[PDB]
Amino acid sequence: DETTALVCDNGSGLVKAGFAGDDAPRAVFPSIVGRPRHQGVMVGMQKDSYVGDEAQSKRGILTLKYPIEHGIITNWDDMEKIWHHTFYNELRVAPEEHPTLLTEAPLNPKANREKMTQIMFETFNVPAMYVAIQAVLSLYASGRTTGIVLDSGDGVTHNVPIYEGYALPHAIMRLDLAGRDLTDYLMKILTERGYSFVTTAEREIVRDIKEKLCYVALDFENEMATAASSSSLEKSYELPDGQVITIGNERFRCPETLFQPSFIGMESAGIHETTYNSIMKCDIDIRKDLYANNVMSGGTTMYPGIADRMQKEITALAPSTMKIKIIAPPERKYSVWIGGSILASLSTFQQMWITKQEYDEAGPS
Amino acid sequence: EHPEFLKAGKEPGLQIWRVEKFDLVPVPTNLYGDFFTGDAYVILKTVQLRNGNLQYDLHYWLGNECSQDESGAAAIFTVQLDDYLNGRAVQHREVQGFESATFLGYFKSGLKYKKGGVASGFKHVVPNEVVVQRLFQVKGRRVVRATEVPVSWESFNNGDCFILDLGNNIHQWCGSNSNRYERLKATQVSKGIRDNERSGRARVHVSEEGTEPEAMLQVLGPKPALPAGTEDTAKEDAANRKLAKLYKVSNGAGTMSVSLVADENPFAQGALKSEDCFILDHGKDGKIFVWKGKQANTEERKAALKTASDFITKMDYPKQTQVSVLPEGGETPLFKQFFKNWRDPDQ
Ligand SMILES: Nc1ncnc2c1ncn2[C@@H]1O[C@H](COP(=O)(O)OP(=O)(O)OP(=O)(O)O)[C@@H](O)[C@H]1O
Ligand SMILES: [Ca+2]
Ligand SMILES: [Ca+2]
Ligand SMILES: [Ca+2]
Ligand SMILES: [Ca+2]
Ligand SMILES: [Ca+2]
Repeated sequence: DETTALVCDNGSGLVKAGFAGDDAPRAVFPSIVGRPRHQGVMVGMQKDSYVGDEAQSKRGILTLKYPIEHGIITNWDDMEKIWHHTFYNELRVAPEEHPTLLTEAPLNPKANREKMTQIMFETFNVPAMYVAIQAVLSLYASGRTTGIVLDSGDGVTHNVPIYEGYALPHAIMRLDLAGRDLTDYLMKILTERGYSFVTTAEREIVRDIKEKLCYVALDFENEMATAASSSSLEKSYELPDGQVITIGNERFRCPETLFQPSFIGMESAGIHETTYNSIMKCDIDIRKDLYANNVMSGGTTMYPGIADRMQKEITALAPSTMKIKIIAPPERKYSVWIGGSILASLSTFQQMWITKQEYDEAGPS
Repeated sequence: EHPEFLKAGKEPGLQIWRVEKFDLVPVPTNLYGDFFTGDAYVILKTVQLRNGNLQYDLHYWLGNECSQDESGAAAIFTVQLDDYLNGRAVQHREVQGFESATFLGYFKSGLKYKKGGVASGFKHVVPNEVVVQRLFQVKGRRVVRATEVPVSWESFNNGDCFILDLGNNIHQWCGSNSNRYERLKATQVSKGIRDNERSGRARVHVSEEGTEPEAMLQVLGPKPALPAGTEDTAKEDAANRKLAKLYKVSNGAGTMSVSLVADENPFAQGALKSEDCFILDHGKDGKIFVWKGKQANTEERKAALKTASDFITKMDYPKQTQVSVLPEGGETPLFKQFFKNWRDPDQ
């Protein structure tokens, strides 16, 4: 014909879905399943779901659940229909005709991967499939086999040292602080100013404000002082129903949380500390290359200035002569997906598919 | 399995591959040292160890102009090669003009950089992009059907409905003299295009005489006086009833038969059966649909596809006729419109 592979990258906030050999995922949609809201006592056994962007469009009459929590699938029923919607609606293909590459969170439990595989073969009838670690794909995308990745999405942030192709699992670092939190914090911070951002509708406007006018301050407390001297650093923003709101130091106080998780009351080390701590859990002999290959991934690493911050912060934490590089690829919202598109297109990857037949002969594996 | 992996590296020496469109291709042997700056390469060095086994070094080289797929592939090939050598090889990332001394010492004359190289393997996409500008006449007495017409005011009349589809924005427009059934269909199909064809990533704008928005006028130009129109006759209705034919491609009975299931609209949804493929020929409008049942076998699928596209020339349909292929459950509105009471499976 001849057959094309599907690459599908399931994340807590967004599904990135498309065909192997593309630049980019063809379809990019909210990782949500929505049912029509009901109020009070219960009577019946129900009915229909809506998935993804149609759920966004229809939210005013429905309640939205998220199948993936902190990068792990926890709701299999709803994860099934997130995949159904990907196959039949967004890519609009017969899954039975295409090998399919899927991504997983680092340290994803064996049982998760096995269910994922079960569903693909037994409910979706794919001819073959493969599961790739999210972070590892991102590293490949930048053309490295050794480095340490910071992947930070809507629901989870990870630090994954990788050497000579494969992640070092004991040095992997998971922080349950990502986009949604940052978004929630900006909602909070702006409300304390005197606006009204509470409702889940408003959570969408703030996500936009967050991703359009936030940045990471090179030096936090200096920027605080600049913000208290002039209006210089202030931006204006227009709400649909509105009307214009003014935004100030919240521009940088919001992403700051990544470096100071106490902003939202978290005991945790900051992303710079978790990076350093991750490098330090690795063989001393490979640390040098880890420091010179800090690759950034995920929508939450998109903040202007974040690279220069990682640089300043890591420099400070590391040995004085250590060569430190931060790689922040322009297209890093989709690094994981691009990694998959490249791996799935390789002549040599054909050998690596778990085929349907091979499945029907062992306990997933 | 893979043939290049088999060749590598079985004895002392130097091997060099260039990444080409997702593949590892060996470099012409007296060209070792010539390196295209638009390209990416993998280099294996094999040294004989006095104890009987060999030392491997894998260097993947990346030109300043190489595309992301090539550098990505170069990297991945390196790990797959190292794995095939039981992880016993040492990986080196070599950036153009910054090559390792050990790497440089593989070439007695020194590297020679070369402008150009082989075209990237990537097809290019911009996520969620849709480029569409098309217009529909929604018309009928009791059997309303949507049919495509030129994108101009000349297609318009005050007696029918029209869907002007611009991608993220869909203009549903009904004339004042449009009957009740045409209005529901306009709405049905508009919502279909938005929620189904555009995955919800589109907005529908409803309009009529004197309310039509800037963006509608922006395409169609300044609204002239629109004609008519004649009411829908029961005779015109029976025409809509014959607009499309429905075939079944199957070999379930031992041999490949393309049977005509129905030539009269609306078809029974029940007719589309999972063990087979089906073709909904609406070729006059430039649209043939190939419905693949989830249990149809692979030969049935290739036949349906072939048959469907024979129709274009056999029936002298106006190419550019579009053959869309639909998975069971992935059906589109302009194909769902020909069915009596479509029932959405999971609801
Ligand atoms: N320019 C930007 N600035 C800040 N944040 C952004 C920007 N663009 C996208 N984001 C955030 O990135 C997140 C989505 O990124 P991504 O798709 O990598 O996460 P995910 O894979 O869905 O979730 P996870 O990786 O946590 O499971 C959203 O929270 C979004 O607000
Ligand atoms: Ca993710
Ligand atoms: Ca090239
Ligand atoms: Ca090795
Ligand atoms: Ca009419
Ligand atoms: Ca059959």
